[PDB]
Amino acid sequence: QKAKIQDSLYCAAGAWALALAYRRIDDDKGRTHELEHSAIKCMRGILYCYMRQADKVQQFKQDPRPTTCLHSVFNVHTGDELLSYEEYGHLQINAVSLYLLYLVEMISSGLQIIYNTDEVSFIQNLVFCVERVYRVPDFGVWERGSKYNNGSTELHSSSVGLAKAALEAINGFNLFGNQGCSWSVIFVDLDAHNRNRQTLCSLLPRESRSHNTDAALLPCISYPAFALDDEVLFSQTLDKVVRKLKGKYGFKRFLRDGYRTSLEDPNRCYYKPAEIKLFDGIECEFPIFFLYMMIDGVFRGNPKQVQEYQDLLTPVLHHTTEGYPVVPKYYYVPADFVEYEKNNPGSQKRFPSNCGRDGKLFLWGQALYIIAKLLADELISPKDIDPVQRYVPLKDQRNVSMRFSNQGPLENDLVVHVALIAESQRLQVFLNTYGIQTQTPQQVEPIQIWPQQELVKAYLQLGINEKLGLSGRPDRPIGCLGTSKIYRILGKTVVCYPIIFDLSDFYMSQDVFLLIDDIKNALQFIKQYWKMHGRPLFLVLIREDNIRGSRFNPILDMLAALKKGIIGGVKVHVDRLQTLISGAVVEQLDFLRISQPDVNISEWKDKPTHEILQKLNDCSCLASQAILLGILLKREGPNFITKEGTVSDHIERVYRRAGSQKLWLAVRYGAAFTQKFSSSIAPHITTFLVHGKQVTLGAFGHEEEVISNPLSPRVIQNIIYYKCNTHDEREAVIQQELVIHIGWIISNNPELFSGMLKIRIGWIIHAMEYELQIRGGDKPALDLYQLSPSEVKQLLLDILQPQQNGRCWLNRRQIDGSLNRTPTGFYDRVWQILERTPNGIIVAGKHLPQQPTLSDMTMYEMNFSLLVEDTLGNIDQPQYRQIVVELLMVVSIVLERNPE
Amino acid sequence: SNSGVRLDGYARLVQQTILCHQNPVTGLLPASYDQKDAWVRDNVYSILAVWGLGLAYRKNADRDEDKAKAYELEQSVVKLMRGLLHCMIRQVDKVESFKYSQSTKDSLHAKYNTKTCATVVGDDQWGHLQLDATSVYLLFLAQMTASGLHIIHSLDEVNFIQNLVFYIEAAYKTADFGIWERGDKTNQGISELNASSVGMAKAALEALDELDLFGVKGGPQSVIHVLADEVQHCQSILNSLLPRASTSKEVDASLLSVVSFPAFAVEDSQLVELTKQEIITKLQGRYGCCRFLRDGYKTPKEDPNRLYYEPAELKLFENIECEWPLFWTYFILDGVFSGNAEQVQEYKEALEAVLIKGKNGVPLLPELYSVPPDRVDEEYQNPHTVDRVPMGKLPHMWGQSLYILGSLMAEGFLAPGEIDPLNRRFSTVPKPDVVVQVSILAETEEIKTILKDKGIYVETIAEVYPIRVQPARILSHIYSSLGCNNRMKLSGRPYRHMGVLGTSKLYDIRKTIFTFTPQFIDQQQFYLALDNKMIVEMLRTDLSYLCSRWRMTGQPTITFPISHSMLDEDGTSLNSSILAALRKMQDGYFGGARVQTGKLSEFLTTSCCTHLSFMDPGDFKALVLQLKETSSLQEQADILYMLYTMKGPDWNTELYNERSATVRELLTELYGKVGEIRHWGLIRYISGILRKKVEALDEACTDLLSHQKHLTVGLPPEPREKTISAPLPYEALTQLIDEASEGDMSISILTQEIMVYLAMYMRTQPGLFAEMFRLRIGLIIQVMATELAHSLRCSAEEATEGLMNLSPSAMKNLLHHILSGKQGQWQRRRRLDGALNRVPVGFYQKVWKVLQKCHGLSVEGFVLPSSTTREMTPGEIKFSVHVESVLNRVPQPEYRQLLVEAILVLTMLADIEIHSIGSIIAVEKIVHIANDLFLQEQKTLGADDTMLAKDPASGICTLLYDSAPSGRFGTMTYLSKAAATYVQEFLPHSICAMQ
Repeated sequence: QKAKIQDSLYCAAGAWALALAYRRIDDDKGRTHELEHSAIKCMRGILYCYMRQADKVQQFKQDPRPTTCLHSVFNVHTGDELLSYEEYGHLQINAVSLYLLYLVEMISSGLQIIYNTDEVSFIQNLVFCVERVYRVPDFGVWERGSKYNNGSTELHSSSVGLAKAALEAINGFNLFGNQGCSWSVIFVDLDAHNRNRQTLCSLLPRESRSHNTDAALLPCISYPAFALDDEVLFSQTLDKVVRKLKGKYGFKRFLRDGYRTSLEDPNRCYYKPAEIKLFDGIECEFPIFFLYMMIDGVFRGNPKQVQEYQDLLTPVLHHTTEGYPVVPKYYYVPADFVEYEKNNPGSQKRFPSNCGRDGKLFLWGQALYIIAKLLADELISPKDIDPVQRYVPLKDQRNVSMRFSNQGPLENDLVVHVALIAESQRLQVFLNTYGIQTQTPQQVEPIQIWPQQELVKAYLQLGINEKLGLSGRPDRPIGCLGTSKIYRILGKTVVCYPIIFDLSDFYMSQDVFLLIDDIKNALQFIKQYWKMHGRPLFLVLIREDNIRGSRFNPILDMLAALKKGIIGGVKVHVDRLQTLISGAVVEQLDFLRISQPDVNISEWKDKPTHEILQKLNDCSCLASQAILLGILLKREGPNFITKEGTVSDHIERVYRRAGSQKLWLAVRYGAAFTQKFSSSIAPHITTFLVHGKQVTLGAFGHEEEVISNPLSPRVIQNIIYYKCNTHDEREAVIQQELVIHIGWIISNNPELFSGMLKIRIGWIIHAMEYELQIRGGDKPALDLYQLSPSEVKQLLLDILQPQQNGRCWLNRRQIDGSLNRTPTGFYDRVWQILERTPNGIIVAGKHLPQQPTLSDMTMYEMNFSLLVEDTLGNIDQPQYRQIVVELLMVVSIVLERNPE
Repeated sequence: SNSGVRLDGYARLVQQTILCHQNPVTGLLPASYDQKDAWVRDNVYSILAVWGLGLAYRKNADRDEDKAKAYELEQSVVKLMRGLLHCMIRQVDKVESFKYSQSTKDSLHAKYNTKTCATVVGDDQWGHLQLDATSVYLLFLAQMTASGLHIIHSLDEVNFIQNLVFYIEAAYKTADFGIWERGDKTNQGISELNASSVGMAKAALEALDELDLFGVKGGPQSVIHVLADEVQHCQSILNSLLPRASTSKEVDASLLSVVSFPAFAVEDSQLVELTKQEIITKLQGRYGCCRFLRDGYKTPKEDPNRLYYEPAELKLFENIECEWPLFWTYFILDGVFSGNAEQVQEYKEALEAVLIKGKNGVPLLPELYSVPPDRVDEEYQNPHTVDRVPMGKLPHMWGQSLYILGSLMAEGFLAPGEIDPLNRRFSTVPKPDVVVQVSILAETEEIKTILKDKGIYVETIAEVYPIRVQPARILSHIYSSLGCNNRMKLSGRPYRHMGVLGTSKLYDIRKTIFTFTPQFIDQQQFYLALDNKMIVEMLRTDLSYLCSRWRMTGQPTITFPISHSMLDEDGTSLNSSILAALRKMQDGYFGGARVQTGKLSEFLTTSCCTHLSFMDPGDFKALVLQLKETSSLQEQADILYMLYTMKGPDWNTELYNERSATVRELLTELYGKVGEIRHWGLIRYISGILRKKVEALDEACTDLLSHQKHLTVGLPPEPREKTISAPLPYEALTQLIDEASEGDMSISILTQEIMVYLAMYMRTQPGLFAEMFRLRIGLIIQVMATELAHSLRCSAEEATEGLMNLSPSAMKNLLHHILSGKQGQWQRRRRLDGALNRVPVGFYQKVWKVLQKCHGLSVEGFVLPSSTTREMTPGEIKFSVHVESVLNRVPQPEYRQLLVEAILVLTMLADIEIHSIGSIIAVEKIVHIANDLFLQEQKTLGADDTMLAKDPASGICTLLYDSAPSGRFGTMTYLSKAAATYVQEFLPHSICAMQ
């Protein structure tokens, strides 16, 4: 009474392919009709089963978790759940993506599956829920996930690739088929697709951190997906998989896979530690991958591979009583050759499984076999089986949509349009007196300029259904690429500017160097990741408060460089906005119509409330005012009433006044008071995690929290705010500025952070504090709370430098140890030492026994490196740690150079 | 344009009315109100407006938006149809169980659920018998398939539909609760037959004759195969019971649907006009019409929180039936369909006045208008005068959808030829006649020589090698394999007999031509085919019946081979009847049809051919010695019966040392020598031993029941007497007959024979059964035995032996003579009339009329209270059976006739006087007084004592029985004088007679 989703979908696809082949006869006698009807019935049944569970989709749209996950296994007789989620996980997103891809393929073929408009809303919500698959770990294709099989979820590259392929396929497509006006289209976000592409590219060489390679990487770089458009890396991955997973009787799942082997017993769902070491050498063989390889061969037009795999598959194939072909699931070895096979791999013979003689079959395998045979027999063409043109050859990758640019694959010379809009008439005439041409917003009356929040609200209004209960698209900020387009709302053209220009409560937005750098970075981002037809539109606004007297020259410099035409190797164009708007494609949203201080903490802590109020009233210094407001908030509360309204309103007013006056310490104190956080920490932590590094949040010399998996913003915010309440006052904003700067630097200069694994903000803070103190010398060390954002960035870039001679080597060792830098090849050297160390290595009182690490981990597994780092992290003096690392390297080199 | 605006308005109306509660995924709307249920009939009926709107949009679309709208509408109705089909296909077990035998427990549920399509109630909390819903669903499915909307996807659904066809094919003899889910007229529901169910089922059966579910792109196996005999039986049943919906309801307004837009199944348009006029005259009100007389739904009485209506419906539910505008909204569609316009405007104007305007100002149809609880007495004196108020739920999707469809059709956007693509509106066109083809074959060379002697040219069974002939039981066994599936646990069509309509057509089995002989020439079932005149008359009847309807295409074909039993005693010539029948077949006039003879070669080029595709490949030893040595059929039959009862139901007698001869074996081979002597003295006896059962008994029983008659099996007295008042299954009927027959054995065969004769004679001459209400077989057989004993002047045993020996044709002749009605002369007539209790045609009405003016009529202590006059009606059967039970207390038929005559004369005399007796009238006293007066008059005349004798056990002179009714000396005058004397005895010294 159990059913999967993959096998039924594959059988339906095979039936559809057979019907497509049979369509070519005008006297088919209704053979094609039965197959189309069976495929349509299967699709309708799966859609009904998916839509039966509605609360789970809404729950997953807000707080994804295994508890709120959509069920993937249910009873076949009534389409109802049968087994509890505590024994199967039910977390799998590959099935949904593959179902969406097959559904859109069938609709493009000419079949009809969607009945009414509620299905469109359900598909939209499914797309919305699947858009965020690049963060939540999955259980994997094999449902086991980790090789250890302990009950942990990890990221899988195949799921990301399938999701990206479905996202490309579903974009801009009519779901009703031949006819459709405005109620059969699906809207997509470019930011999610970009993030999925980045994650896939970063995690493409290795399928997972715990799996060096797997056979599941095949249906994602092959006919079902066709997502690897890199040629050289695809060939390298194919060669690696073929070399490392080839077998006499088929392709194994992966190395050290004890899946239904002879030694396996049906009494322990989770494998015990060190059992994987014993489970090697008896891995099963799955001949189904031969069909996939043959399909790839015929698709790529390589007959020799097809012939070789057909000859290989001929003997292993079985026959029924009538001689019908049979594809057994797996191959197993008898118990009398457990040890002999280990000495000689593949010299012995295996035995067929139960589903290879009679009474048991493999529907998925038979469907793949018949599809492969039909493709080989030339009864159809690759175009017929791929009506969407998923796979294109090298000579046609010239003017496709969402994949390659019009300039060619190995070319990047995109020209981006830039529009100049003034803010005030006085500023406009002041700019014109210097030759600068800007236009006031009052002279573009036909055109309207709206902020980013309006588009977010309009998107939120979309996707609402009353019959089931739908919340629509979640309220999320829109990226630069989304805002680069032009929209039409209620017959009125809508244009928006990037979120960098809007007023921000933070302080680094008042530094013009930061603005120069971030607009340059945005321009580079637009240049690199723009593939839509038509030139992108960029809007820039200049405010009168920006110049502020002496700070008016470099703005002239940047604007003159912009007028010149080239900005750091990036070509730009400037003209009147109305001219650019005319003759350009405008996006349409048609859904709406249808729907020093003189006050110390200790001294003034015990003062009465009235005295503090009087002191606040009659004082003009900003620091004393801020500290008095903080004391009042801590003692009385945020609801207290003062001379200038409520406590919160007074805090906001003084914070804004400090920001206007730009005195950095008071702005940071007020920002800490307001408990405001940036809306970009999650992308930084997720790219740090996907890179392979680790981040720990805390204060130097105090408790620290380690993060190993992506977490919701609420939990991270609560943890960091509790820590901030525990130890210090302004470390929140300093940590935020450090993390944003580090993320930006690693995004633009990834090679700079090479050699460091655990990134700790507090130790880096201590590092630049020490460096600044050393630079000060006789002069007292400057406080870091009063440093400008440009100075902070310069200091961070200076300490991050690879360092040279001249300065004391003790300081260099201190900086290197604080950064937790490790030499290249240190992990492998440690592993080879441990292999040739019969007893073990003991440091700082920690023990590393050789037997468990040799019987559990492998050469390149990351958890061995994590254990080594944990063992080495007990060293208190960073210089001592660096010296120990150098000694270990010397020992490794000396021992390797002489084996005697 | 105006058409676009009207279409947009209608689309908005239907979207705001019906489509707002579609319940996606499941596709089934709630059955109105806060009931949280889905009735099949309402779900089927609420889709016609949407289908019509989509059809109208499709033809005038010519645009992307209209294409999308029509696509959405068609896809939504397809989704609803699939959702409805899922619930039925989820219950294959109930269908399989119901396919064998008929019971209430093994029937599909009538109210399915919402999401998850589960069950809500058990099998003992609702009436789960509604054939009309399934019939109308199948009819609309066929109509939609003909329209071009795909509803069927998988081939297993074809098998399920084929099984459902057999599930609903037996509606002409199956009793159901009814459309109103209330059983018969009163509560405590008892299954009964109604014309609505069979009328709905006949059109559904006719629609799926050859319609493929795969459209134009189907294959060999895509068409549902149906028979033709069931359609004719349903048509005959409907014609017999057209004026009245059932045996308990005088008239029902639900008959409109049968004789209007849905499921046109009717003929003889005069009947249509008569029933329409009757409905208009009887049920029309002020703001609508009532379903039927004496219904208490939504009344200020009846204690609505209580069910199972107590038998106290005297006047508490009279003239207060509330209303039902559904019959009003049916009339506009009925008029606008064929040719009527002024009736359409009149009905529309009448209906617009009863409408209620709700939210957004849109038409809304209320369910019913209830009488005020205070003004009830006035309505009893002035019916249809008091205003009413709305009551109950009024989101009526059925009536609203019907009204919307009617308005859309009347607007002219849609034509009547689009709603029905099958052209079902031309059922009133007469068919002129049909020519029948008959083929004659010889069994061997001797038969061919004999026929060629007299000038008849035929061909033997050989020489036609490409053509083969076998009996029809092989055809039935072959047909018992259609629509069989092993995975879904389907056993295919159950075994059943084949009529003449199925064997007439040619058949194709694996590129070969097959022909099947008619069933009535079968000798291994019964002995009815052993008589030549019997064969002739059944052949004539079958010829007339085949020539009558023949609603198929092509000329029919009948094969009538001559067997060895058709020759004379010498075996050298055919019988006179046979040669006369063949000569009458020649010259093109036999019976009541045109007959053309020839050879099968010429008939091949012009004849209906049927292609079958499912058949394609994918000390007892001393007694035994005495039996062997003894002779004579009597002794052999006696010893065989004794051994069968004692030890040999299946034991081997070991009579032959080489072959194991079973008792059944020897009994069967006894038939061979029994048939040659034509000794009708033990063939019935051995048939009783073999327990042979006559085929088609159940249809004969249901035909006899449909004529408002009560059947009876067994000899008197009760409780042994039974009463079959409802149709019963074949096995149940057989066991009931066996229990009534007891151990006499031959009584069962005689009763079956008499039932067959009565069923055969009822159709031809349905006028000889008048003046009779209850048929008792045992009394009939006793009458025949007594008549034969009188005719032969022999003992009772000799009369019974002679009756047993009588030929079946002689038995038919005697039965016809008895039924026709054609000292010792008047006494015999009185005895016969009393035995057959042939009461006059208006006895019950006169009894009720006299009862209205007295306290009752007591007979020998038993009294019949006059309070019964208000509890019942003269047309009701219960009153009639009550009077019959009161009358038959006396055992003497002469006393019964005297009682009847005295009651009739009392009823006549009561008219002259205008007064109320107010006392109990004893009729035995009247008879005794009249007899005493006659005795005194005869003594005064001077007659001797011998003439004025006395009866042994009744006290009435036999000469009084001998006396003629009328004349100056008849019994009528004496009875009138005695009645007048008795009336004067209990009168206030004044008569005041005047007329």
